[PDB]
Order: sequence, then C-alpha cells, then structure tokens
Amino acid sequence: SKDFLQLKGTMNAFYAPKQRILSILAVNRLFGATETIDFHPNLLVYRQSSPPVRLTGDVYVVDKNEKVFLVKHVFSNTVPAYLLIRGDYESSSDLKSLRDLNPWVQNTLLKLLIPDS
Amino acid sequence: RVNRCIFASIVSFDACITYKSPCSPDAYHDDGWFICNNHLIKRFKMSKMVLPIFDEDDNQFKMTIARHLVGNKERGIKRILIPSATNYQDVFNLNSMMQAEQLIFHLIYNNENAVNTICDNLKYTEGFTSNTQRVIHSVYATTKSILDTTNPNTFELRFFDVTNARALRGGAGDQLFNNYSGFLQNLIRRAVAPEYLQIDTEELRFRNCATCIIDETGLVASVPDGPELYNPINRLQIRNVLKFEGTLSGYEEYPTYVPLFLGYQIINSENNFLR
Amino acid sequence: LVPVGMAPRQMRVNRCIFASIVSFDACITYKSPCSPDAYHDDGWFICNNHLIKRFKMSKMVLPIFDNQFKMTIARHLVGNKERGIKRILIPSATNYQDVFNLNSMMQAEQLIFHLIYNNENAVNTICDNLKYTEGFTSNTQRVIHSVYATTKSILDTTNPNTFCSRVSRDELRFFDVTNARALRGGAGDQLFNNYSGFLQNLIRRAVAPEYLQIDTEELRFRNCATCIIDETGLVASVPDGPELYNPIRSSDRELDRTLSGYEEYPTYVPLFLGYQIINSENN
Amino acid sequence: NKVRTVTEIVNSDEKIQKTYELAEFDLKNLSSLESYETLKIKLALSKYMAMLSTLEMTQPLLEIFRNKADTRQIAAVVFSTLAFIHNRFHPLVTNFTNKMEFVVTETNDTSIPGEPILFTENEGVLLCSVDRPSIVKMLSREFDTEALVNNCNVRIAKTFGASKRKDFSITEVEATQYLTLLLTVEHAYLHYYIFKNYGVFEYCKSLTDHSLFTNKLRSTMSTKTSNLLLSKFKFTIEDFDKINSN
Amino acid sequence: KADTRQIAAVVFSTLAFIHNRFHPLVTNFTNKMEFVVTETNDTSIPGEPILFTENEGVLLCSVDRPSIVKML
Amino acid sequence: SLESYETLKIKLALSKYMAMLSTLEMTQPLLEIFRNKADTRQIAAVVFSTLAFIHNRFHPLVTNFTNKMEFVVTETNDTSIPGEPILFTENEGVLLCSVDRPSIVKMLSREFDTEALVNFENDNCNVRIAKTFGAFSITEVEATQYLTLLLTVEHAYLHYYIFKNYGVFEYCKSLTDHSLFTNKLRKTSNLLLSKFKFTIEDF
Ligand SMILES: [Zn+2]
Repeated sequence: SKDFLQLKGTMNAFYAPKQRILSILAVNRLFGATETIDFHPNLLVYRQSSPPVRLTGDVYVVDKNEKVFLVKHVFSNTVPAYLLIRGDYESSSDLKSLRDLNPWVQNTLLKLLIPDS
Repeated sequence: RVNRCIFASIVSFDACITYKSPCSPDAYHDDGWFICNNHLIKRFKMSKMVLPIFDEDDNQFKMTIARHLVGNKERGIKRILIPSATNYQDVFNLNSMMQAEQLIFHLIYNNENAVNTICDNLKYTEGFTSNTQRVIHSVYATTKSILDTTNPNTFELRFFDVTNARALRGGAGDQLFNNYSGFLQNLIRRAVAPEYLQIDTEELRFRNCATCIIDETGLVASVPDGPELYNPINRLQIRNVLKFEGTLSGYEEYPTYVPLFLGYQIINSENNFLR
Repeated sequence: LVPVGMAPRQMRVNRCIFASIVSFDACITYKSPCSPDAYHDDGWFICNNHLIKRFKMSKMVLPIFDNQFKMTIARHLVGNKERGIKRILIPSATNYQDVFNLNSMMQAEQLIFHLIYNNENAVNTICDNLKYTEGFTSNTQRVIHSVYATTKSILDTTNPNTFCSRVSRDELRFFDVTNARALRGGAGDQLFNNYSGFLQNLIRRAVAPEYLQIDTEELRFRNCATCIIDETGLVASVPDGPELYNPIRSSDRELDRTLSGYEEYPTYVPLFLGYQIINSENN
Repeated sequence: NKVRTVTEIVNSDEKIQKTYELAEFDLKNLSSLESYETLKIKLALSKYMAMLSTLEMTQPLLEIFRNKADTRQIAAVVFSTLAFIHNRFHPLVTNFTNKMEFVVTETNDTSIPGEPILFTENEGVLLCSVDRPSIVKMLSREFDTEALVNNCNVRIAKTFGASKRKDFSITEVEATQYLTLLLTVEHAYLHYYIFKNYGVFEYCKSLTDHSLFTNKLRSTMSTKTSNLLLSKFKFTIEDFDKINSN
Repeated sequence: KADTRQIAAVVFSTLAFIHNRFHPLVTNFTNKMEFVVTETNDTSIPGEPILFTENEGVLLCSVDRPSIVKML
Repeated sequence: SLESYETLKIKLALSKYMAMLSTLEMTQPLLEIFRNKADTRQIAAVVFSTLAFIHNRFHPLVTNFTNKMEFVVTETNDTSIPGEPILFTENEGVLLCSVDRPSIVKMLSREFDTEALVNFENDNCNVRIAKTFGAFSITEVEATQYLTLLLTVEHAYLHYYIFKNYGVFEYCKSLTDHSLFTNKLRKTSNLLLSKFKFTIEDF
C-alpha cells in the first residue's frame, strides 16, 4: 500500500514514514512495489524517553551500543512480522538471540544491517 | 583530632604502591565506634545508624545501630557479616588486600601466627630495615593500642543469643561473642541493637523479631527462619541528552533498611542513665 | 451562558470522605479540618488528619524495586501502653458504633460512618430523624442529600473495583499472619471479607504484606507481623507477645557531639501483615 | 539613562567603578506592569463571564441579544453589567438602590447613534433604553482573530527576554463580544454617573460632548476608582488629522 | 534533521570548549541549557545562525540547522 | 602591608564564618541549598547561625542569643521587599523572620568579575623566578558568594538589632530610612559592612 515502501534488495521488508517504522514480514513476501527506498541509518530514528520504554513479547538485541532491537509483532489482522526499532527501550522479559529467528528474516536483516562496503 | 579510622593506619610500604585511604570523616568522632563508616561499609557490609529511644524533652537516649548491606540472595560467606576467628581468613580475601590490612585483621582476631608470618615475609623487602620495619612498628602499635582500648580488661547484661524463640536449645552466640576480641565485642555492641530493652522492670520491644543471627561462623545478616529480608540499595554522553522539556510524591518514605536488631539488654535499678 | 451545554468539566476533587462534614444547623457555621493530602488523586480516600483522628493511623510510602515502585503503607500511632479498645486500629462493623463515639460527634459524620460500615438501618434512622428535625425542607434536606450523594459516589467508585480485585486472579492478597503456626492470626481473610468494599480498599492501601511475590521474585519486608485482624477489626497488637514501643516523638551533650549529622533509623511501626502475590508489574 | 557605582575599602584607595545602563531595569519594569495589567483585565473579564453564567441563561450571549422576544434576559444582562461596572468603581456597592426600568428600542427613529445604551427618568425613577439591533450588529460584526496590533530596540529586547507557552464554548470571538459589551455598558455608565451627580442638563451636555467627562469623572474616578477599561491602551483614529481637515 | 539530539550535543560541546578556552578552569556550563533547531527562514535570523534567549528561567540556544548545512 | 594585615583579619573573619558553615555541616554549597526550596530547614538554620555569629561579633562580651525564632521562606514577589531580602516582623508576640529565597538565589547565581578585573597585588617577578629556580578548597567565586551572604545577613541583623533595641516601630522606620547607620561604628568594627564603602552616582 501507499502507507509504506519496500526496502531495496528485500522481498519482505518495508518502511512506513508517517509511522517511522521498519517492518519485516515473518513468512510473507511483498508484492506490487513499483518503488523502493534504499536503507539508511536515519530511518531508525532514535526514540527519546526519560524512562526506557517498556516492551513485551519477543525482543532481540541488534546493537546494544545503538539501542537497536527487533520486536516480534503481529498485525491485528494476524500478520506475523518483526519491527526494527532504535531508541531508549527496555524489555519486560529476557532478550533473545537472533539465531532463534528464521533464515528468511535473518537474511533480510543481514542485507539491511551489514554495510555493503 | 584523634583519627580512630582503623584500617586507615595502612601504609603502602611498597614504593610503587600508594594507599589513598579514602575513608569516612566520622573517624574523628569520639564515639563508641573504633572503626568509622567507610571502613565499616567496606569490610563488614554495615552502614552506621542511630536509633533514638527517649526523645521527648531532653531525655535523648540515642542507641547506635548499623544496617545490613546484604541483599536477600547472598548466602554463606557472602552473608556473614563479622566472621569468627575460625573462618575470617576465608571470608576475607586477605591475599587480595594489603599486607598491612592483613596484619590489622590478624591482630583483631588474635592470629599471632599470621602476624609473625607477615613480618617474616616483609623481612625480605628491598627497603626492609630502612622503612618496612618502621611501617610494621607504626601499624602494629596503632592496632595494639586500639585493641587494648577496646578490651575492658586492660589497665553489661546485654545478651545477643538470648532472643531466639523456636531455637532448639543452647544459644552459645554469647559464647562466641565472649570468644571474640574486645574490639570485636565492642563493635558488635555498638552496631547491633538488642530487640528488647528492660530498665528497672520496664521492658521496651523494638522489633517483633530479631534480624541478625549469631553462630559459630560469626555474625550473619540472616533471618531466624524463612526467606531473607528484602534489602535493596560526569562525562557528558549522547544518552545523557534529555528529550523535549516535558506517584505518591506528597508522602514521606519509610526506609527499606534492615537494621541490626538482635538481643536483650537488661538494666538494673539504675534510672535513665544519661551521662 | 459560558460553558458548553453540559460538558462535564475537569478539576481536582477532595477525596477524604470526612471533608463533607457540615453542621446540619445552617445557623451554625462549621469547617472540618482537612489535610491538603486529600487533594491527591491516589488510593487514599481519607486525608491524613481524619486518618489520624479516627483510626490512629498515619500514611507512609514504601519504595519497591530497578524501577522504583512506591507502595502505599500506613503506620501505627498507637502507644505502647494503650490497651483494649484503644488497640482497635480499625473497628469492625460489629464494633465501630462503640469504638467511634457517635454521640460525641456530628450527625453528618455518624451518617458517614453508617454508610461506610454497611448499616442501612442506622442510615435510614438518621435520614428519617433529619426529615422530622429542624427546617428539613428549607436547606437541611438539601445539605443531607448532598452529603449522602457524595458518600455514595465515593462508595460506588470504590466498591466495583474492590469486588473485581476480590475475584481477580492476577492480583492476590491474604490479610493474615503469614506465620501459620500462630494463634493471633486466625481467619484474617474471612474478617477482611466481612469488611465493606471501601473498608477493604482502605485496608489494602494501609496494611502492607509481610511478603510480596512478584512473578517469580519474593521480597520479605518483615520476619514478623506488626498488626493483626480479629472480629474487632484491625488491631495494633503484636501477635506473639509484648507490644512494640511507639515513642510518638511529635504530633500529639557528648551524645549529640558524636551524633551530629548521622543516619537515624525511624522508630515508627509500619503495618506489615499477610501475603501478597502479583503477576507482571501492573504499575 | 545610566548610572555608576564605586566600591572602595575604607583603609585603601584602590576603587573599582562599574557602570549600569538603566534600559534593562526599564524593560523589567515595563514587562512587569504589562503582565500585571493584562492579568487584572483578564480577571475582570472572567469575573464578568462568570456572573453572567451565574444568571444561568441557556443561550449564548449573541443568541440572547438576537432573540428579540425575550426582553427579560436582555434587561437582566444589561443591569448585571451596569451593576458590575458600578461596583468596580465603588467596590462597597453590591446593589443599585433605586429600582430600574428598561426598554428595548427596535427602530432607527427610536435609537440614538453613538449611545446604544442611555438613561432617562420618568420623573420618579430611571429608565434604561437599549438599542438591541445595534447591540446585535456590533456583536455580529466579523472579528479579526489573526492580525497583530501595535521603540524597536525595546521591542526586540522584550521579544528575546519574555517567554511564550505553546471545555468552554468561548473562543477569542466570544471574549471579544463580552469585552465590547462591557465597554459599551461602561460608556453608558459614565453617562449615567454624570447624569445622577450633575443633573439632566449636564447629562445632555455630556451626550453632546463627552469631553466634559474629563473633569466630571477624573474628579473622583482616577483617584478612588479602578481605572477605565480603555485605560489599558491609548486609542486613536487612523489618519485623524486629515480626517478632521476633511 | 531528525536526530536533534546529536546536533544539540555537538553545539553544546563546541560552546563549552570555547568557554573553557576562554576560562580554562571551567569544564562544565553550570546552568542547564535548552536547545531548539529552527527549520525556516521566517524562524532564522540572518548573520547569527546560533543565538541565545532565556525563557525567564534558563537559557535556550537556537540553531539554524539549514544554514549550518549550507555553510558546511 | 598594614592594609594587608587588616585584609588578613577580614579573611580570618570569613574563615570563622567558614568554621560556622562546617559546624552546620551542609553537604551542598549555599548556592544549591538556596536553589533547593525543599531545604527550608537548612536555609533557616543557615540564617540563624549567621545571625548568631554576627551577634557574637557585634557583642563580643555577649554570648547569649535568641535560641528560637519563627521562620518563613518566601518565594512570591508580593512576599518580598526590594532591598531587604530578610525581614523581621512580629505576629502579635511571635517573632517571624521572612526570607527572600529567589533573591538570594539570584544574587548567588550572578556571575562575578573575578578574572575580568585586574587589581594591584604583591607581584615581584624576581621573587617568582627565585622560587622557580629553588624548586577541599574554596574558589574566588565561592568566597565572593559567601561574603555576599554574610553581608546580607549583616544588614538583616542590624535591622533586627534596631527592632529589638528600639521596637517594631523604629524597625519599620529604619527599613524606610537607613540613615541611622551611616555612622555605623559608634562592636560594629567586627562587622564587615563597616570595612568598606559603596556608592551610586547619576551617569
Ligand atoms: Zn480531609
């Protein structure tokens, strides 16, 4: 939909500007994208919060130094996915290793994170 | 300005080592303590406190008391506050502390063999006779003077194991208290508050249950039974930048402390003795 | 007119029930003494002044934690030598009429008590007597209706949440002596049930639990209980033996030379009794 | 303008001289006075709105004045405003003593330009005449809620010193309506005061020329009474001189 | 433009560095400091991309980030 | 030299005030104490101790001093008088001491011209060079703040002495007119306000 744009080089990753959200479909492909946007760190705007914003469910650490996390999220219409967030966050439960994630999301994350030097 | 800061009479006899001695000012207070607050905290996990008893007009009985610095998860050695002479060497990592501090501890526990061993080892320091022996003399004399001062036998009805309901029999915590040195006994008296205070046939109860435990291992911040009491505790950075400029706040707070409450103090016909 | 049609406005609200006390004799002006704390939107529905005056209790906070949670707690104002009825910190529905001197206090406060304690007979008696007493119609009737409406509004705010808490699974509280091997504890939960919903809320806000199990972590605030509950109600008594000394230093030289600025442990006696359990934080 | 201070020790002659520019304190004083006056005026306006609410009339002000039938509410509002102004001049007065009559004109040949509210005795008691059509016209005229109104140095200094902060049907439009009504009733009250205290002939002369207000009022107003609402600002007619020459 | 945090950090660090260079004994700035990043010409003042104004309680530093970007 | 000896005496008096402050044993500097409104008790104790110190100095033979005083820390503008941050009223037999905490905080927070001004001093480069070849602290700003507070309380204490010795009527009249103590010393010598002069001129 027009609410977001598919990230270049990804079949299951998109970004919603008005929401400032990067999302990765758990098991689903994107389709119909006539446009794509190059990934860039600015997209992961650091969320400011005097007390760390609490998070629930499955949480994974991407960059402890940069407060980057991956949060399991299901769209109310029951669409599984993960949200990549950067900011002052804390986890209600124990943080989980990324290896737990499926190869699909893992490949997308590698593409999005490792700079193409 | 007598500095009673036992464990600050420590001199880094090693040239390469400098002892900061960053310890609490209260050592210059002519109190019943022979060890000031920071030494107490560091080496016994205790924080000095005072408990007023009568504070109406001028009767200002202010019994002293220290607080646990032990959480509700530590156990065994981690929980022991004042170890016995049989286990203090183990509880304290003497090897990790300066030999002068080790000497102080050995003197406190009357480990003359360890004292002799330490001075024998110091015998083989490069500047041994020059200044190592002078440091030995200074530290040893200071510690001995403090110990003699504490010891009452030199030149009253406080019972520490007599509070423990549900105990099978025996007490003997007072036995070990007797076995302790004068300095250790005075420290225990100064820091531990008897749960009961009887004056001329007048009993005051401060707690419904004692908080400390005394046994062969020594003084332990343990409970008489059940689980342990809950005991909680610029370099501008990017994170230090705050975001946009923009719940019982109105009520006072009861401390989440665990003061040393244990024992029964009996006072004879003597009235409200305030000297 | 200025305001939008209806449009219920938003402002602060005095919360202590006793703030509504007013002399039914309109020709006699009266002002009740209210502590400013009454204007804090908190679980307390009684101000410090009324609490101390009627229940012998003082509010207090207990920090809890990483994130420092503040748990409400009250403390004893009961002296060591007080005995018998004096030890009733909060009377039960079967004893409040006696513990509180209805005769000595105002009719409005008597109605407030007969409302808090579910005494419909006494409430009706007072209402009818006021109907047939003084110039009821002129303004006394409206004043009585206002006081009754305020009390009923507070009670209707509290009781539904109280019942939901009672049947709640996630949050559980047990007002008894955690030392089951004791005789002064008894069916504290049954007595708490006997209490009214609003009274139950007050008890929850006042008495902290001896232990508190959050999810998997348990915090033991006491190795003992500082108060008990019996048929008489909340009693400021030691379940095991001698009463705790309560100096009451306020309200109703070498020693200091050594004891200059120096941490001091308060002599207050907070309320610790019973077991509490919670899932997640819910804070 | 400016001042300077000299510090010196009694036994020593080494003196330190500092200079101060009074413009800073002038800015402080002006800002304080402006804030105080704004607060006073807003307090008075809120009080007026609140008492009108206390009267508890269902309709809003403009609707009330549009409802020609309900003369009762028009009279109530007018009298309440007049009494409020009277008290604002004589705080110890909370009533109006002599009863008051009211009439609501409905035609140009019944209204007098420039004095929508006026007074005249029936030789026994005072009657207040109201030009409800004119009141409605004033309160209905579209208001500007956008444009601002106004030494550049002190202006900039205030701009950089003073700060800014970023369920009532009242908008600035309704506040303006209330202020306009208050000012009109204040003018009428001044006319009535001159009447009562200087005779009907003096009242007529004042109507002819308001300038007499100067003495006839300042004799008592500026000394004992709260300043006129208009006192908050100095008003002037655009191109007044050329218009007069016209 | 999004990461105002870093802009404020850099600006304050530079300001403190200059302040110390004038007063070497000073390593902090005492009173807390506010920061705002303008984004429009009608919000920026020519010739003073960085400026200061108190809110009557504490000083606020105004930054013309577009002008800074243009210069650099 | 001589003037240097009087300077040393004045600095010794300041040091005695420092001993009084240490006796009070405040964790925070007076600036932070005054900035913290919640520290009402600390502010009152500071003021009372300063007043007692000034009383002892002004009456060396007298060690007595009012051991209890009502205190009120004011914050609102309408609760303060320009030029008299400290006031001594009486509530029908009750002696009230009003404090203008915002004014105190403002004075303390004012930047001082420590470096800005250059003043004469013992300065011999030969001595400096000879020394070079032979080879808890208080800053100047803190000392200035501390002097300012001491002198403020000195003014307040003089007004208080007028109040007690003459009465509330004369205390108010002194507040209106301060000409009474142009002479000052006439006891007073131990008061720093008698050590220097300050004047204002049209300019
Ligand atoms: Zn109240």
